[PDB]
Amino acid sequence: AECSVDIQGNDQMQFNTNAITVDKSCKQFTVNLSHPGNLPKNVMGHNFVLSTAADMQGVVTDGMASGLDKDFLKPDDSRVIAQTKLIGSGEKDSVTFDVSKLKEGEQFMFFCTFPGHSALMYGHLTLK
Ligand SMILES: [Cu+2]
Repeated sequence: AECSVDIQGNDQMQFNTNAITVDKSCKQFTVNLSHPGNLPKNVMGHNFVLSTAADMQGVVTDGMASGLDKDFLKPDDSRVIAQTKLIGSGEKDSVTFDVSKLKEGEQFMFFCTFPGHSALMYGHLTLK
């Protein structure tokens, strides 16, 4: 766990954390998502989605439009820096992405795009 983090989305519509810190010195970064709840993907599905803070509202809105079968994410959305699959209870999914896509002057935000969830399920990711 030098260039990774483990993150859980649960039945209470929260991520375990609201802040991720990525070490400047990292080549790649991995986010390992799991769902320690009991609810299935339709009731309480979570993904881990990374964009700039300005792109977050568009990513969420177009995601909802996109529907459950597409993991509530617009296909091929260039705003998304990193994404997992949408997961339900007992599932897990990781994503690895290049630190270079963390462009030097940006503010970054992570969030779930399952409808409604981003009200609580969001945080900041900072390259440090
Ligand atoms: Cu969620």
